Amino acid sequence: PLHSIISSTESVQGSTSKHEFQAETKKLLDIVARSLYSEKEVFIRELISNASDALEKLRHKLVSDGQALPEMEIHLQTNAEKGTITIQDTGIGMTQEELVSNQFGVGFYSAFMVADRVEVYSRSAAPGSLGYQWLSDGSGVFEIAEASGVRTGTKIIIHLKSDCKEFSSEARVRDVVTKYSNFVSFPLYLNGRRMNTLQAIWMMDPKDVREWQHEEFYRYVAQAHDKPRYTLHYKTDAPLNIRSIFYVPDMKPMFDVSVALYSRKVLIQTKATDILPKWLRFIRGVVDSEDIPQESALIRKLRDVLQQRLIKFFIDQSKKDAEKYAKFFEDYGLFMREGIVTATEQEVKEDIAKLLRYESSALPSGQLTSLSEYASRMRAGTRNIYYLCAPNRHLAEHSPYYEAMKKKDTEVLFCFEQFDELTLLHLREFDKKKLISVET
Ligand SMILES: COc1ccc2cn(C(=O)c3cc(C(=O)n4cc5cccc(F)c5c4)ccc3O)cc2c1
Ligand SMILES: COc1ccc2cn(C(=O)c3cc(C(=O)n4cc5cccc(F)c5c4)ccc3O)cc2c1
Repeated sequence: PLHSIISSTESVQGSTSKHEFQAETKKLLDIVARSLYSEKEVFIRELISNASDALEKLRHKLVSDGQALPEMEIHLQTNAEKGTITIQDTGIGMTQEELVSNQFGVGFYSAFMVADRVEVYSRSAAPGSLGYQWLSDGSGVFEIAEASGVRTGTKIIIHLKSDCKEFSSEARVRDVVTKYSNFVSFPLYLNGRRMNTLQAIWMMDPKDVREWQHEEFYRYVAQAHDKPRYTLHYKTDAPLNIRSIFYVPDMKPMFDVSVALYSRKVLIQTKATDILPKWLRFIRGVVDSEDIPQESALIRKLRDVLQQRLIKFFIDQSKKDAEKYAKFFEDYGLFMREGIVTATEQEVKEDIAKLLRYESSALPSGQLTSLSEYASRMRAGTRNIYYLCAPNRHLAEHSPYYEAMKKKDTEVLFCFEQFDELTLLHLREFDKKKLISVET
């Protein structure tokens, strides 16, 4: 059966009171009316986001009391024969003061992007609150009147413009909801039918997400069938709001030609390249930041924060399980080398270089060392990092130049990957120590 709450229960006994929009609001309404910039479908995800916020505010306050929880739901209704789309939620609602004084910005301008007029009913969840009707056609006036039959929460009826009638088709609205609003955290219904929505596990505290939940989400966001070999659930609130999960696949890398971008569980970009550095394009997963608006200073800042955190994560993994990290470096190490070569900043080159692992003349065959570990073994008076590129360890060890160096205890990195020469040429130095090939 169907489950709908939207219907014409409201009535207004008296006359409305007329108010004039304040000057800046009127100016923004003028921009909307004249704007041809028309990613028009966005109003739906903003209204759903505001409904979700209103529901959470109610739920938290009732839980802070001993109070039972009512039905907390978001409903959409389309009406083709009347050219409307309606959203209604059973959240905290608005007082008359807020309807006159006042998120209320974002829901407002995008509604008037698609509306000839907007008809709102709201009733605060506070006990003894009255219901109100708010009306505007986007001119400099709005109307408010006390209304009977308003359900606690907020209902917004958008009377669509003649060129926006597509949003009174159920199938069109269904697709918009699924595209941008699939992870809304309260039950969502369209025309009485429950929408298939998913759990935004990146918002949970990382200690609460189980491996089976990560495996299901990884397979979903990567459209994969393996499991992730690594999982980084990164939550921070400074300098930026970040709720993110990053996976690296169990399978090897073609992946050589990403990460979805959200803002409080609202999709911004399905496949947001530019959010990670190019060399991290093998990462799958999701990044959610409240701080999001396009080659902005903010995106650059988020990218640099995430790069540092992922490098730290991989360093941490090498300490937790060196054998698993060595396999990761074997499988994904060409991305690290690419990043060193293409990086502009020396500090970024050296940060990525902390992930490189090489054999060494000082270690058993097959055992790997990092550049930092090599540096900690350098003997006083010797101030450079020496390496030798060769096809295998036997050929490196029988270099006449290495053999001579053995006499004075100098460690030499043994590098067997064909792109090691270019990587270490471009790195040039590490921790103020020049990288020098022992053969020219
Ligand atoms: C904690 O944050 C809170 C705290 C309390 C909150 C109450 N809220 C609402 O009652 C509400 C507002 C919208 C909305 O987008 N608009 C846009 C309008 C334009 C003109 C006139 C209007 F009445 C409009 C409303 C949609 C659904 C909602 O439930 C949201 C909240 C969010
Ligand atoms: C172990 O410590 C040492 C100590 C000394 C070392 C010298 N080493 C050399 O490889 C070397 C270079 C040259 C030279 O003049 N070259 C090499 C060129 C290659 C390309 C283009 C050019 F123009 C070149 C000019 C001559 C003899 C050499 O043995 C490794 C060393 C290692």
